[PDB]
Amino acid sequence: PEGPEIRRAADNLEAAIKGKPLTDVWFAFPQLKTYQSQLIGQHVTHVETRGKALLTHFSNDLTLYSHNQLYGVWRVVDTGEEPQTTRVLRVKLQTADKTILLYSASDIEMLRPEQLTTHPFLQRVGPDVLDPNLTPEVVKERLLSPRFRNRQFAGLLLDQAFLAGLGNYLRVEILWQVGLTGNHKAKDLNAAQLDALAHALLEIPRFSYATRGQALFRFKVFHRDGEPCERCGSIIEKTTLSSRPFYWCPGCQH
DNA sequence: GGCTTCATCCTG
DNA sequence: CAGGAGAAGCC
Ligand SMILES: [Zn+2]
Repeated sequence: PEGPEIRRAADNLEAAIKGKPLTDVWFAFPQLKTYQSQLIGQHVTHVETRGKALLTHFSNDLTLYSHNQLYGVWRVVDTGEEPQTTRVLRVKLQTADKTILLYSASDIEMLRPEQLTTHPFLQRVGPDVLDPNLTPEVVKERLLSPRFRNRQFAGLLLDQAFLAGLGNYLRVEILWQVGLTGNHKAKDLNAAQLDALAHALLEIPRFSYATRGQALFRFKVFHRDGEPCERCGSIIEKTTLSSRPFYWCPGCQH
């Protein structure tokens, strides 16, 4: 679950409980139990995302921070229901008709307003690819900036200090769209390629966010090793890059 | 900045 | 059951 999936999840959390008084609040972690009585009768005002960090803002200026890493998942249920699962329940936010449940996540903390800028992840993350105010022109400037122009794309496109919300499938899909492998730096691209990359860094995550739940998003190379590339027909390969799986086409990525 | 450790779930 | 599937820890 990368930035598009976490924003889709947050949209669902809002549809379920934004604005509604909380009738029960439960946390598994001992250090969070103190907030349960404090939040009953308060409500979620908005569910903000910054990449894969999810920020559940409450009406008393507290914010729950949660990050699913590789395994956390939210579920929306009718109040009082809890489908059998063997996942460990970590958070429950309950209203009169809907409840939201966070399973399995281990990075969960309660933030004061000041911490929204000083928390170690929140302080480090870059601009979010799903932020509609972020433009291809600003992304181009960021690629060519002294800070990032000498960074290899293999790790750059996983680094949330560069652009928040990119993960491994988006890395693989964006590099294939622009015909590049991971072993390039922005300083070495021509202007056409830099512009293509800046656009793809925003447009592919936005297209996944808009249509993966639903022209619709599809993987061109992720998990398609052994299949022919739909652009050039070469057989897609699986290898490792940056200590993560990597999918690419040897016929049209260079 | 790139490699190894944490963390939970699911597979082969 | 050991190893695969996002970032926080050690230089
Ligand atoms: Zn190809």
